[PDB]
Amino acid sequence: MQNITQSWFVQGMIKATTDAWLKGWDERNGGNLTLRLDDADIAPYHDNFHQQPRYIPLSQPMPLLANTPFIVTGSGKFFRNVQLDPAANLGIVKVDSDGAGYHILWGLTNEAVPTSELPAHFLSHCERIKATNGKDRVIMHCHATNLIALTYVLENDTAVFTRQLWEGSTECLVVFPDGVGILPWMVPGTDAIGQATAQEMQKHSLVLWPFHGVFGSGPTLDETFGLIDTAEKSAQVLVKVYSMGGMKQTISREELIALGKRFGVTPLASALAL
Amino acid sequence: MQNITQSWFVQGMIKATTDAWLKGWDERNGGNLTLRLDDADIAPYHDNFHQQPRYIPLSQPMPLLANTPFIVTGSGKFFRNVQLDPAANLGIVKVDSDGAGYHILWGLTNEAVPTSELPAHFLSHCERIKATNGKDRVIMHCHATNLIALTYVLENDTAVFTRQLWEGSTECLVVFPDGVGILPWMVPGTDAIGQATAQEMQKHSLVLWPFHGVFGSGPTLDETFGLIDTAEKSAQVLVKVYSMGGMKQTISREELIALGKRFGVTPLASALAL
Amino acid sequence: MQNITQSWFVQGMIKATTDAWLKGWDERNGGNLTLRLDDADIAPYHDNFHQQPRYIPLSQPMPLLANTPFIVTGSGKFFRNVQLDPAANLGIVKVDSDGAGYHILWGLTNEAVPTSELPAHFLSHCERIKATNGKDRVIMHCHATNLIALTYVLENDTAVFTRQLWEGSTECLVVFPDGVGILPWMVPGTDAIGQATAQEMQKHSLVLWPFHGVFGSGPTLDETFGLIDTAEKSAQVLVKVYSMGGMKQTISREELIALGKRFGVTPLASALAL
Amino acid sequence: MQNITQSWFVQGMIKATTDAWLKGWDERNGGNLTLRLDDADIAPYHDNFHQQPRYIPLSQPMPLLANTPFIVTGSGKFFRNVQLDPAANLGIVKVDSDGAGYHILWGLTNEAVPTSELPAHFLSHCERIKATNGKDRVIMHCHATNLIALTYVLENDTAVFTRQLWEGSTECLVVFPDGVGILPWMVPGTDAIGQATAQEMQKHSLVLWPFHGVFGSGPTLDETFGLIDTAEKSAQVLVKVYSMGGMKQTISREELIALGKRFGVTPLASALAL
Ligand SMILES: O=C(CO)CO
Ligand SMILES: O=C(CO)CO
Ligand SMILES: O=C(CO)CO
Ligand SMILES: O=C(CO)CO
Ligand SMILES: [Zn+2]
Ligand SMILES: [Zn+2]
Ligand SMILES: [Zn+2]
Ligand SMILES: [Zn+2]
Repeated sequence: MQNITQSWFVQGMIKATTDAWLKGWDERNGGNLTLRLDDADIAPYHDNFHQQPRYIPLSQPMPLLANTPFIVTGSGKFFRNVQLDPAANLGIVKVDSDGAGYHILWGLTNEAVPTSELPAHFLSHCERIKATNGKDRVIMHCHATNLIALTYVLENDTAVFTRQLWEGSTECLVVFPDGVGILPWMVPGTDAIGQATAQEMQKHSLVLWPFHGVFGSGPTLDETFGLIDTAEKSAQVLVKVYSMGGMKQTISREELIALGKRFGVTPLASALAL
Repeated sequence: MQNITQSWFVQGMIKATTDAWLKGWDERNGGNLTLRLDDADIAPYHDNFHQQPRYIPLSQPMPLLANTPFIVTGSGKFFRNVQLDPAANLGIVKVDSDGAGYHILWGLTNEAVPTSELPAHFLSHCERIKATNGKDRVIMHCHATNLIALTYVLENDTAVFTRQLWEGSTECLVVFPDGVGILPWMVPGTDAIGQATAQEMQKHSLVLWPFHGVFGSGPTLDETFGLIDTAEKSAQVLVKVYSMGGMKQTISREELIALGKRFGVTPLASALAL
Repeated sequence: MQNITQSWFVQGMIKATTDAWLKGWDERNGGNLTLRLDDADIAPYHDNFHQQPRYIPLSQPMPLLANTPFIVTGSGKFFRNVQLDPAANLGIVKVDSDGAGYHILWGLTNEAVPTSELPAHFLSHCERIKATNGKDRVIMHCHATNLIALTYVLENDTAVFTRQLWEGSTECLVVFPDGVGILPWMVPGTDAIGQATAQEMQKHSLVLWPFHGVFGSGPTLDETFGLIDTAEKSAQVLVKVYSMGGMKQTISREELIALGKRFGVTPLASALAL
Repeated sequence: MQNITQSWFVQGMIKATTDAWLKGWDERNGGNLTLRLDDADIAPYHDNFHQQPRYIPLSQPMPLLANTPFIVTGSGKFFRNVQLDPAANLGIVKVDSDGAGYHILWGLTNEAVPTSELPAHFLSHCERIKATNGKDRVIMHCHATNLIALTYVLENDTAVFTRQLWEGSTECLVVFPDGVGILPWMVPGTDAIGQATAQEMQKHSLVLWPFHGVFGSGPTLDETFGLIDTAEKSAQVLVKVYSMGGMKQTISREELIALGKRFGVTPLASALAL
């Protein structure tokens, strides 16, 4: 088969990271992205793999991910550079049979390793697999500018934040009816923040890290990017509105309820009750 | 003739959707676009059509559109992706002889269907055909950021909104002398919102959906995109001005009247009277 | 010689208009650009000229421009499209021997004509030729967003506007020491506004049209684009500062004087006196 | 070896300047960039050098830079144009054996000379070489929009400015734990401002020029660009927050301390003490 660089998943990783770079969401090495693949996706490209894949342990056992391949962004790597050198900035890893570690089948050249937020990513994948019966396959983190700004001015509360974001663009309730979870500020790159994020992922597809950024989950790269882009678009609208003195009118509870009924989604109750 | 992908209309659809994506007006699947063609436009490309075009009924009879071909964006499709796979994200449809349904002559692969706002689009085309003696051929919907923000702060009234937009850039009165209609918030994707939009299209080339976006109509893709871009540019200026404490000076009624006289347009009376 | 489309001047016109489109300064047909050439620039491309160049009269005699060639943008044409079809959107014109009209040597296909602001352009070229002993060769008009916004909030006065723009970026006084002239609002596309603009051009390289845009003059496309980009950058900074409650500190008169002395420019006295 | 235009350093200079142009940080000739190379980097490209390299003296002796090659942007040159003509807009210079002047080995065609901020650049390189034991190799200056805006509203004090920037994005303390030095406004392009900047560079990797821009230092083009992009991203967030009425919550001192401990950096004490 064609070279792996031309595969749908490598090309998709390039598109998502490049698009996020262009959005201004990924300065420096900010942000990280992981996509769960199937063996059938990568098997045809066996000739492109490293002859002797490097092994690295996980920070904690993840048996649910045993034998599972992922394509991931690297630690310290810049989203802006992914398009310039995919193999340097991305890696395909396959988790071993006990979920204790993984082999780097392709990429992450020059002793690069996967993103330092691997705990947040892999733990969230585990919870999203459970919550969606295996449908979700992507965890994306970026420094979405307006969402970040809003964490300094809105109450850092799931119901309040969710409700404002729903109000900021009509489509929002349909795209994220489960709302947006928000953690307290925590030191990034740790097992603790990864575990805290994964817990929020049990109930929400979006999780905010105050004064830092956002994590999103979805079935495909486009749907996950689109989820974040939707929330960030609403946030952009809100920042403008708040800068102009606040809402004089907005989407009402009754309107949100009608919207949910039409699209067959049940809105997060706490956000709806406000 | 060359492949249909290289046709002026497919290329035009790619340009408009890509440009709107770059403007930040079309996150996820937000927005939709339809362009009315003539049989002579598509006839030369018969060899590129599906051998057995799929049939889909319309939600209501539209006899005015009998036998009329259109190129359209697909339901759930992303403007960002149109350039990557035109046939997946766009379709050429031809309405049948009673205006009861249409055949998908080209595109909308993998069981895709036209935009879920087809009622708003096709009903608006009908009213614009009548209002412009067949000159208007495009209906475009996008999530124009500043216009959306303004719907939370300005009175959601045709005269007031029109007047502010005219004031926000000198060219506005010349580009949309009929003004901007504004609906109450409504659940999107319905026959009701489509009908409500089409009614506003009888009197205006621009219609706002509060907390959602805008619909525009025009004779060509460029003129329709340009119409929306003009209104959105004015809105962008207004958001800046309002964020700085409001207008200390602006275009006066007398100036708007002089402008209308020079360019041979009659400004919407209600907006002028303010 | 190579085809005229590959000439430095056609390529330069494409670059400037495309760059301005990307800046968000030229929605629809907003903006226009004219560049004065020498016969030696176009003579080598005689084979690319129309066999029978169209003649169009000027609105008033301009003997100073007798026998002078220019490359210009067309009326109703979009800056966004120049790169797609240079010959459709641009034209090379040569003013006749009495300065009464011009022939369209190249471009402006399908009966297109030069920009409707030709009076403002050609009259300003005349005054800039006189004011700079023939050094200035470009007149550029665009809808620079932040400058437009500022015309609704700052006093529409040359000294005040100049002084704020100088304060908004250190380089400004060096780039436009003569300041920025500001007209009262006037109906665009007329001989009157053209004449009023040209009068301001006797004393300034930048002229603002309130609630509309800006005109700049310079020796080359890059220097003229750069002049406007500098003023617009300062305006962008100012809009942010004003939105944050205003200046707590800024560049002082004494600092501006020192800056002028170092760079060998004499700052507009009225703006300096504030 | 391949042509020097395809070298990692010429390509890197093109990427950094083009990226900064796209960010809106380098209107006109604003900004300048210098990268310290090793002889081994340029030696393979000897065939591409000027046959008779031009000599230019430095404004003051810099013996620490004796025999050192650099690639630099030119005086009056536009970042936007670097990609179009690298040899016109960039030059490779090699400082002579007493650090009294340099030869232009490549580029800076048509009598171009290095940036007029060469004193700030070369003096800062000297201090950064000392401060980082030769690890830092880049000095970058740009007109970062939000940082500039903040200099009109925040106290122009190292501790205060540093602390706000740390608060504006979690990563900031990790990326610039030494903080951001801020000079008083000074006339640019002088030995004095160069010396003042270099002094600040002894203690900080970022230095602000009020009402003007920023200087950054780092080991590579990407790390230095990323440093500035990080500070500017935080500034962008802050401008939004301040425009919305200010922080209701933010990163606390205790959180910053925990962050520093985790990442093994010691935060600038004065900024932490606030
Ligand atoms: O975004 C990150 C990459 O540095 C970490 O949270
Ligand atoms: O914009 C839309 C596409 O989801 C619908 O109004
Ligand atoms: O900008 C213009 C083009 O329509 C006119 O002033
Ligand atoms: O940015 C500069 C280039 O003009 C100088 O400080
Ligand atoms: Zn992060
Ligand atoms: Zn919509
Ligand atoms: Zn104009
Ligand atoms: Zn500078």
